[PDB]
Amino acid sequence: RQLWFASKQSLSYLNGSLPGDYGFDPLGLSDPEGAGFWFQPRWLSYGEVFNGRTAMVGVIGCLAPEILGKAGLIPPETALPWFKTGVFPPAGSYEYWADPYTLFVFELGLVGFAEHRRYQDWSNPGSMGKQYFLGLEKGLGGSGDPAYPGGPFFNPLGLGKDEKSMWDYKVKEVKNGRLAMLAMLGFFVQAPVTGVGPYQNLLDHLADPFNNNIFTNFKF
Amino acid sequence: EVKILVDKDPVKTSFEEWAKPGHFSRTIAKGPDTTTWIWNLHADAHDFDSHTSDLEEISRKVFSAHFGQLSIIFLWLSGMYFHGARFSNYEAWLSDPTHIGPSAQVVWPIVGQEILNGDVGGGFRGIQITSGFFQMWRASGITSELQLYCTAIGALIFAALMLFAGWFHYHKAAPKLAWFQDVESMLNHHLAGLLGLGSLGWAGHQVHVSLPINQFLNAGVDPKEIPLPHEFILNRDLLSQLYPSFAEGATPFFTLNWSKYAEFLTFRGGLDPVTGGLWLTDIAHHHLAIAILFLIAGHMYRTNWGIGHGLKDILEAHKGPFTGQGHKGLYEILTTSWHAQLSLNLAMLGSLTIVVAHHMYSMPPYPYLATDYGTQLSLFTHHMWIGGFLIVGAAAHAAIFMVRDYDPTTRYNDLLDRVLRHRDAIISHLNWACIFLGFHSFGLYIHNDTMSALGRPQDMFSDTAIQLQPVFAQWIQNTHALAPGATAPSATASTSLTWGGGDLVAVGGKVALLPIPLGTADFLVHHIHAFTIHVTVLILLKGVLFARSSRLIPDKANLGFRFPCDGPGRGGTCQVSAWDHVFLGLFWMYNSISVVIFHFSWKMQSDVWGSISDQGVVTHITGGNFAQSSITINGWLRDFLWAQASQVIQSYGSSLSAYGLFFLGAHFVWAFSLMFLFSGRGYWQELIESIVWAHNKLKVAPATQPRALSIVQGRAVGVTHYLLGGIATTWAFFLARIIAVG
Amino acid sequence: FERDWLRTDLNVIGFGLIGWLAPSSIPAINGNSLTGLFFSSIGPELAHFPTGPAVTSPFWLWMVLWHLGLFLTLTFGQIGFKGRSEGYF
Amino acid sequence: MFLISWRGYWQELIETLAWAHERTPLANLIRWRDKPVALSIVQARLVGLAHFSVGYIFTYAAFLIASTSGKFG
Amino acid sequence: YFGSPTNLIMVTSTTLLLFAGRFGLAPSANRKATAGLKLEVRDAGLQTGDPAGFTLADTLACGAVGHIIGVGVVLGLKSISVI
Amino acid sequence: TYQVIQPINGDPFIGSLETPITSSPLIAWYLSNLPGYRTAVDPLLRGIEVGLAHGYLLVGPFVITGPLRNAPNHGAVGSLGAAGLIVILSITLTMYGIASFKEGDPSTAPSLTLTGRKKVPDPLQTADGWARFTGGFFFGGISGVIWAYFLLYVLDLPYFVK
Ligand code: CLA
Ligand code: CLA
Ligand code: CLA
Ligand code: CLA
Ligand SMILES: CC1=C(/C=C/C(C)=C/C=C/C(C)=C/C=C/C=C(C)/C=C/C=C(C)/C=C/C2=C(C)CCCC2(C)C)C(C)(C)CCC1
Repeated sequence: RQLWFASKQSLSYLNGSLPGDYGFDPLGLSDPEGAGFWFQPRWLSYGEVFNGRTAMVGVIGCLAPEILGKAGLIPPETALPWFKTGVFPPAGSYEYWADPYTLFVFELGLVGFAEHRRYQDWSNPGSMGKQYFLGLEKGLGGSGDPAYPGGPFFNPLGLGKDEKSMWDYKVKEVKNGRLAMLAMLGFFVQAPVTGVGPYQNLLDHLADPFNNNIFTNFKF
Repeated sequence: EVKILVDKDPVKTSFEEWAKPGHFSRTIAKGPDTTTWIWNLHADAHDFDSHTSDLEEISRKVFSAHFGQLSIIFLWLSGMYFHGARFSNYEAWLSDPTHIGPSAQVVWPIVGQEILNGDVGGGFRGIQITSGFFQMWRASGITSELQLYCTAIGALIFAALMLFAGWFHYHKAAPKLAWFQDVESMLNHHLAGLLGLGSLGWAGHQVHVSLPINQFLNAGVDPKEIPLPHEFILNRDLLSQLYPSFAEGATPFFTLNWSKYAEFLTFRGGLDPVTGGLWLTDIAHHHLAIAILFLIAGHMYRTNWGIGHGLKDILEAHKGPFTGQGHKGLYEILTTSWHAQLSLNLAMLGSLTIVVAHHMYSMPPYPYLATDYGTQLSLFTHHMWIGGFLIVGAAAHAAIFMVRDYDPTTRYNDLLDRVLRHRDAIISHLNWACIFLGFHSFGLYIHNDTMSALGRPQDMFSDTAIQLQPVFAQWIQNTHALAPGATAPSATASTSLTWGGGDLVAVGGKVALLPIPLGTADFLVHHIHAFTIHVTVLILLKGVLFARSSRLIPDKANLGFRFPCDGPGRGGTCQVSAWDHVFLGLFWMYNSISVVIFHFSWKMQSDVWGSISDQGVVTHITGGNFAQSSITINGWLRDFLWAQASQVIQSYGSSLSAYGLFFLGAHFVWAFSLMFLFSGRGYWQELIESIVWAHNKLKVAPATQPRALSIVQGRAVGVTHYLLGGIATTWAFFLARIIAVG
Repeated sequence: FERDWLRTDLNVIGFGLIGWLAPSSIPAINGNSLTGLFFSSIGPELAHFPTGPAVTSPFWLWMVLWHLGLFLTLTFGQIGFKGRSEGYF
Repeated sequence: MFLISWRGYWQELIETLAWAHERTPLANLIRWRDKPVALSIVQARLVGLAHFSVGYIFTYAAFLIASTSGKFG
Repeated sequence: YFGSPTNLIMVTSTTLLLFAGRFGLAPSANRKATAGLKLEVRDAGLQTGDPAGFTLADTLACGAVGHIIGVGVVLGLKSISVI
Repeated sequence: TYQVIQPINGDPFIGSLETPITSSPLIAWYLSNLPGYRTAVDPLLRGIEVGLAHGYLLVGPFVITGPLRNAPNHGAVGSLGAAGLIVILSITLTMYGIASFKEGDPSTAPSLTLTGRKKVPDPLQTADGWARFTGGFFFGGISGVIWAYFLLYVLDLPYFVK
């Protein structure tokens, strides 16, 4: 197996049993000895997969309005950089049907109902297929693996029937999650340095590459 | 290998042990039979190594106690910011800091106490504060009361966070002993992480929020029209007008053209004439350099990769023909004894606090701090007292380590062994030094007093008589005054105005700082200081060195660290424990610090502080009477104690009336302590025997049998009351004098 | 007690003296040297014998900065010579 | 001093001074004839009380005589 | 800026110190010095893929301290006005 | 390795240590050649030397720091004060000798060297020896005071501080 900056400590517990395993753990965060709460091997893999899943959607969320508005698809005023949509009021904001602080409460309620239910699966595997939830609990029983629930809702197409395809898909998903993680970190770093959006940054670089980079942008 | 090591749910969270007082110790948990129990519960509350012999269990307890202390400190800071935001005249003081006295406490109108709301100016009535918070807030760029409210809310949130962290790390995730003993990682993180990153962040705040707002303030623009701090980050153009170099961005930093940042990163020295404090451009550069120095320092030790040092390796390689094996064995001692680490850290912190006190008056960092005499005197005295107390605690805990954790069979060290093998020579030499210094310092004062009383002023030790000039300190002053020209060419002015550069800084018709002259009187007080410091060192070192055994008591270790005596035998064996030595050394620390603060007060009021007119004439508070009057004890009695106490004794019926009341109360408590210090418990137990009879006659005798205080407890009560009364007397007298006349 | 506790070498003195006098004589101070400055300041003070140097004289700083280095080199040379033969390094 | 500090501290300190005298050249030629010991427990109380009373009497006598003799009432 | 003496100094310092760490002329993760200098062989257990056992920690440390040396030389070559 | 500090005379249970301050050959020779440690010679001559040194050294402080230091008669007055101090010191020496030594008793000085070799104990620790020592001390001290006065204020030599 290909190893990227491994160690004796890393290879003791990183044995290839997890998808996207390259023995990379310089700081020993996944060591099973004396591990609990936030720093345990089973919470960290779930956190990696979950964070990659949100980052994968977030990259498209940031890139879609700016790309569509650079074409003639969506109205210009709805095509904004991700930091000018109201998420960062100093950089500008948009006027929606509801106040942003009222939208925050609605999102808080919905997302809380989702995430507390997600957590009770981790803290109690089969718990959420038992109590009445308007009949949806029939498909919210989990699978015993917190990051891979499956079922009628979360895996409706029923892909990865055999083990060899499920493992390959898990590898691809963790790899794309890592790549989108890096992409969103790049977005966050580029936003203050260069005052424009990621797509404008891309276009301005393949127009005159030697005058649009970090070396030039050590001025803002 | 260095890794996180925790234990899950070690102690269950329940109220059952709250209902059982004394649960932490075997003896106390059984309940009380006499009143002594009630005291024993409070004296052993935090003596964790006496509760259990497990090092891990003790370490977890101290780790959570630190979180509790941090929560209390955050609550205190939140209260200070909230009172600044809600009950203060800060916004009026900002527009006129030279004519308005800071105030952040307002009393209620009850039982006539509303007289304490005095005229501090700015259309405000309150109590004048001497903490210096107003100048620090002005330096930080704080301009409105809203930003203080947000700071109070944040400090409350942080206090809640620390309390939750303490509970979580004692009851849910308790770190193992190996985690605590990872000293290399702790040193690396505290040097690079805490200090380096903290100073870097503060430097960023200063170059982004402090420098521009203070430039606007020092230019004379209204605080309510200064742009908000974030406006100096949003449009960089506002920042490119005060300093055009900001137009270049971070390109000069990465291309190594640092002189392009000379506008806001300077090496000036001296004081800002408009402000009377250190240049903010100097302070930002200081913090930016300190950040780099500490970030590089925090990379010295080896944690998980090959690079770095081993502390044990460094210790074991330092030995010589006079010191045997050297420092070998010290790593084992300092990684298994909490008391030795506490002793070392207490000594270093107490020494650093005194340095802070000395440096803050000579180089006022905050704006309008030098001309606020009440704040300067209060800060100096406060930090001197804190340093002295921490230094005494260092000796106490070194003695505790010697009594309990010392073990030559398993934790031998050559240096400590060799020190214990010639302690007689050390103690006798320090005794001789103390006697010599006491004579040649205090007896000169007696000689001067007798010569003055005999009508022979020409036979005294004075500047107009037999001279004793501090030539070495004068040479150091002259050398530091010439530094900008030869030894610090890049510096524009000397590091302080007191070295002798022949300039004075005046702010609002008041003298900030000027060259401080040294003469015979200073020669006298400095040796007085040295004598008292040496006596305190003698008392504490004799207790530390002779704690385990002496020729009188071969087995003093079996008696413990804190015991009254070993009986009236051998002529009398009172106060032979190491605890008594701390009890005695507290008095001498008090004496030394009192003399130091008296010296500071008189010198500042006589030769530095004062007023300046629009002619060029300086008039000091006491008119330069220190040189000719501070050389006799009668001079201190008359021109300092009698003359300057005239304020606190005529403060009745004014806003300063609370200081005379505290003056009398402190005198009363100081006198009260002498009952405990001069007597013994055998008389008091016999006296209690008669009162118990009177109670039994009326069937009101309590089941908890009344006991006189223990021999050690009476000493503790006496010394605590003595120190409280003494320190409060000076607190009230100093504050009244410097608020009325300053 | 050993007769000669210092274990005198008499090569350490010369080696330390030369190893202080060689680098300190480099003209890196406005064209002058630390030894040069100290030696040139010695004479004018002797010009007004028996009165001692004034408080504001440059003699003291030069005297202290030269002897700190001399003592440092001598002590370090002695330590190195004695500890290389006893397995200290 | 006598009323606050007690005997054992002083005895343990006198032991060191005895050693120092016994080890000092040109002073070994002189020997004490009575062994130096600290003051007794009862002796120290009496000495401290005497100093306290003498200071108490002298301070007030000086103050009273001087205050009544500066102005003569 | 490229080809200027400051850039030349930074690159030469970084390359020299990386070469010194790589070729056993400076302390590294697998090479610790005794009291009298004298690098000794040490098994760090890092694993690097490099034939001479040059680990990522060694590269980072060498780069950082070479940057320190380069800044020290640059600031001081132009303070003297050689640059 | 090589340690410098050793137990006194090789005995680790005698309350002293051997240090360069106490046992170096230079200091040992210097202390052995002082008149206070010359065991095999008449104590009178040793006292003469001791008094000659001490009375001579005592002249300066009395002459220069005394109350009459600024008077033209300062030298004689200071010399008289130094002579009075020498007289008081001789009185103290006589008192100590009378209190410490009986006429018939032998010497209290040690009779062994550091090498364990028997020697004659110092006769200075006897009544007659101490009496001779204090008489020599008085005679030497008065003569030293007189000599210092003669050098300073009878020949008036150009001493920097007078
Ligand atoms: C070290 C921190 C500190 C300190 C010393 C103070 C000190 C003070 N604050 Mg303050 N404060 C702080 C932090 C601090 N605060 C913080 C963090 C906040 C933000 C929440 C505030 C918010 C605040 C406000 C809003 C006010 C004060 C006020 C005051 C002053 C009067 C307080 C008083 O009378 O208590 C009130 C009395 C009590 C709280 C009672 C004590 C409770 C204990 C537990 C005993 C309970 C017995 C009870 C009273 C008996 C009845 C019980 C019932 C069952 C019968 C006083 C100078 C007041 C002031 O200055 O007025 C001009 C005021 O209005 N503070
Ligand atoms: C860069 C990393 C870092 C930082 C910043 C700190 C900072 C601190 N440590 Mg610490 N520590 C570290 C790494 C670090 N440590 C490591 C790696 C170890 C193991 C070797 C330890 C072991 C250790 C012990 C055993 C103790 C401390 C203590 C302290 C506090 C000293 C009191 C003080 O100066 O108040 C400064 C106060 C502030 C700066 C206020 C802000 C508080 C900070 C920001 C919180 C620190 C968060 C922490 C680094 C990570 C949080 C974990 C995360 C899951 C939330 C201080 C908050 C002492 C203490 O008081 O314990 C509570 C103590 O007893 N530390
Ligand atoms: C961070 C510093 C620090 C820490 C962690 C400790 C920790 C400890 N010390 Mg220690 N100490 C310190 C500083 C410190 N000390 C300093 C600075 C001194 C010098 C004064 C001492 C002097 C000292 C002695 C002499 C002794 C200890 C002891 C102890 C141990 C038991 C403590 C206990 O149960 O107290 C319980 C707490 C109390 C009984 C509360 C006392 C309340 C005080 C006296 C009142 C203070 C006045 C107050 C400020 C004004 C209030 C006014 C009023 C009207 C409200 C414990 C390990 C004892 C021990 O046996 O160690 C093993 C012991 O004998 N320490
Ligand atoms: C003002 C009161 C006072 C005075 C003068 C002293 C004096 C002394 N204390 Mg002290 N002490 C006091 C109160 C006082 N104490 C109190 C209240 C406490 C309780 C906390 C203590 C607790 C204490 C401890 C715990 C220790 C001392 C020590 C010392 C000695 C320090 C050495 C020294 O300075 O010798 C010089 C002598 C003096 C300064 C005394 C004044 C002499 C002047 C010059 C006049 C002399 C003229 C001449 C001789 C008169 C002769 C005339 C003839 C007719 C007799 C010294 C004897 C320490 C000690 O013994 O170390 C050696 C020590 O360890 N004391
Ligand atoms: C040969 C070869 C190769 C190459 C290699 C190399 C060449 C590498 C390099 C690498 C590198 C090249 C690295 C670097 C690094 C660097 C760093 C890491 C830096 C850092 C810096 C810093 C940290 C800074 C700091 C500071 C500041 C910020 C301020 C000023 C001062 C100081 C300096 C302190 C390969 C493998 C491809 C392939 C095979 C062959």
